[PDB]
Amino acid sequence: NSPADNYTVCEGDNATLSCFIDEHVTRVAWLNRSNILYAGNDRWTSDPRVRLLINTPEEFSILITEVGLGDEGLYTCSFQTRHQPYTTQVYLIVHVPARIVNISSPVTVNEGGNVNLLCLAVGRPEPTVTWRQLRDGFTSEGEILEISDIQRGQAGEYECVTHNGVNSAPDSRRVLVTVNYPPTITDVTSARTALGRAALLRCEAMAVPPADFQWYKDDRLLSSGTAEGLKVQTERTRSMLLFANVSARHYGNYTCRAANRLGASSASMRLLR
Amino acid sequence: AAVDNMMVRKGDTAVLRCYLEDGASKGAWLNRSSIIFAGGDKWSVDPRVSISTLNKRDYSLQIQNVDVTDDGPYTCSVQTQHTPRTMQVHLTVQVPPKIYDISNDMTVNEGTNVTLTCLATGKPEPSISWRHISPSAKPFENGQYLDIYGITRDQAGEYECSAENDVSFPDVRKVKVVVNFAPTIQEICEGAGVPPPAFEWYKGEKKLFNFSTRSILTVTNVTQEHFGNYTCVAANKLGTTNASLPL
Ligand SMILES: *[C@@H]1O[C@H](CO)[C@@H](O[C@@H]2O[C@H](CO)[C@@H](O[C@@H]3O[C@H](CO)[C@@H](O)[C@H](O[C@H]4O[C@H](CO)[C@@H](O)[C@H](O)[C@@H]4O)[C@@H]3O)[C@H](O)[C@H]2NC(C)=O)[C@H](O)[C@H]1NC(C)=O
Ligand SMILES: *[C@@H]1O[C@H](CO)[C@@H](O)[C@H](O)[C@H]1NC(C)=O
Ligand SMILES: *[C@@H]1O[C@H](CO)[C@@H](O)[C@H](O)[C@H]1NC(C)=O
Ligand SMILES: *[C@@H]1O[C@H](CO)[C@@H](O)[C@H](O)[C@H]1NC(C)=O
Ligand SMILES: *[C@@H]1O[C@H](CO)[C@@H](O)[C@H](O)[C@H]1NC(C)=O
Ligand SMILES: *[C@@H]1O[C@H](CO)[C@@H](O)[C@H](O)[C@H]1NC(C)=O
Ligand SMILES: *[C@@H]1O[C@H](CO)[C@@H](O)[C@H](O)[C@H]1NC(C)=O
Ligand SMILES: *[C@@H]1O[C@H](CO)[C@@H](O)[C@H](O)[C@H]1NC(C)=O
Repeated sequence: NSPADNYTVCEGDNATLSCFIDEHVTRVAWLNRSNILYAGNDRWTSDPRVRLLINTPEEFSILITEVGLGDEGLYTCSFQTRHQPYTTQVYLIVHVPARIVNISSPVTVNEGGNVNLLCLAVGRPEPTVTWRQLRDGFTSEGEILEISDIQRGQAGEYECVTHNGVNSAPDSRRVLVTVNYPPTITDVTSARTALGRAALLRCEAMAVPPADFQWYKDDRLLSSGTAEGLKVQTERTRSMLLFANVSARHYGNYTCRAANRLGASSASMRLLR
Repeated sequence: AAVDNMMVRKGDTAVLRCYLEDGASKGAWLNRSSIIFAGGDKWSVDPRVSISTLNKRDYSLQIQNVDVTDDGPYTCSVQTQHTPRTMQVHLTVQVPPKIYDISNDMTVNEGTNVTLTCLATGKPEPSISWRHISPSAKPFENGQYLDIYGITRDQAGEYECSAENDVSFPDVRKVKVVVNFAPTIQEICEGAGVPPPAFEWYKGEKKLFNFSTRSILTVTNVTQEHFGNYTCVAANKLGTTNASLPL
């Protein structure tokens, strides 16, 4: 519709501009913006990257070596007949493959907080930034990603990807989000076992960072020592209080305590006969 | 230095200055995107376009008989080995206003409503305003059409249409109007009517044998037979009236 054609070349390539004319053309020239590059066989530009290829009375073509972002502009071919002037214009568009230049660091938040993740990429044409959740399929077309009231199931790796539609690869990058929540005791077991048989107590409280589980026998606490014949095994989500054989002093009330940086909890279980 | 926007009149000669730098520098003039001059070569086929070279460093574009078609952006690309120089100039060509139509000199009778037209053109668009020759009047509102309802006797005369522009505005043409009114006698005889009436002096049964606006009777060596009541009959194509007076 408009005589402004788009001629996109990859950065660093060579751009050749061909101007096709009939026989009755008196003058002809290629112009960068409003500055002449070549007027027939006369070189006007001081840039050695511009070379003259064809000056046949049927076509006038020049070459640009090592095309750069600064070379982007409207290139016109003005030529003259005996009666009227002519211009055929071309718009040089430089393409740069997309690449992420800034992305958020691995963030930690407390459960229910608010998280904002940014993924900044540069590229020409303007690159499309996309956020993705690696554990559960989710996509948001935006440079920034905000998570409100983030929960346990939303923590994980958040991949960012950007592409400018070029043949080159999208150069995606990933960021890990780890939410923190205080321990909540989910499961508690008490044992009513006879003398001579083994028994065990346990508590189940999941927390991030993992809760330091504490055991209490009546007032005192257990140290997992061979004295009194007791041994506690602590895990990431549990802590089993193990009783090998029996003992008269072992019978009584017990309490476990699971605590991390965000809170603490305690539950009471007994050991009976 | 020089100018970024240049305004000139239609038909004048415009000079777009573009002094270039010392050395072997070569200059080029550009109409829009096309080449007008490239150093010494004249790419243009127009006889009105030329280069005025006052000194070796001077490089100017001169357009004689500049027209509306010539308005637009002109670019002079001074080429220095270090960095090229560019001095674009937007040319605006002005057309003085021209009143191309106006109502003919008309003579319409009194009481009617008449509309006077005055159409003009130019670049930019002119504004048409009206006025009345008579001193006892107010300037009418800016409108190409002037409509008067029930025109009176005193509203006749010349109406001066004025088409104005911000620059080189003078464009004044007049149209005279004459309102015809049935004559009425104001004093006895003495009257006023248009077209000028032929006063008839009728004494009694018949008229027996004179300023344009007045009629003077002669009464010397008065006789007893002459005494009586006479009438002043003023008749025109529009109307006739009579007024008596004793003597
Ligand atoms: C078409 O015309 C436009 C202007 O009308 C022209 O743009 C110019 O491009 C050149 C480079 O092609 C630019 O010069 C560069 O400027 C940057 C700063 O932004 C510098 O960092 C660059 O330095 C490099 O190159 C120097 C010389 O080669 C080296 O000495 C240096 O070490 C670096 O390697 C360089 O100077 C210039 O600023 C623009 N000008 C404008 C107004 O945009 C474009 O190049 C023209 N295209 C063609 C194909 O001729
Ligand atoms: C490039 O493509 C766009 C598509 O919308 C078109 O409008 C334009 O005229 C083209 N040429 C240019 C920008 O020189
Ligand atoms: C561009 O042309 C130059 C010389 O003609 C050549 O050396 C260079 O390899 C070309 N560019 C590419 C990408 O081949
Ligand atoms: C990216 O932008 C953020 C926004 O504040 C900034 O804190 C950070 O330093 C930038 N760089 C990286 C590598 O995240
Ligand atoms: C065990 O718990 C009960 C009820 O809470 C309490 O009355 C009792 O005193 C506890 N045992 C000991 C040895 O304190
Ligand atoms: C000069 O430029 C104008 C556009 O502003 C164009 O209409 C005209 O044809 C050009 N050339 C001449 C000789 O007027
Ligand atoms: C103009 O004159 C005509 C003819 O008498 C009349 O019918 C009309 O009402 C008049 N217009 C105005 C606005 O007085
Ligand atoms: C005056 O004119 C009227 C109208 O024609 C007529 O009736 C009347 O007789 C006239 N009187 C005299 C004195 O001329």
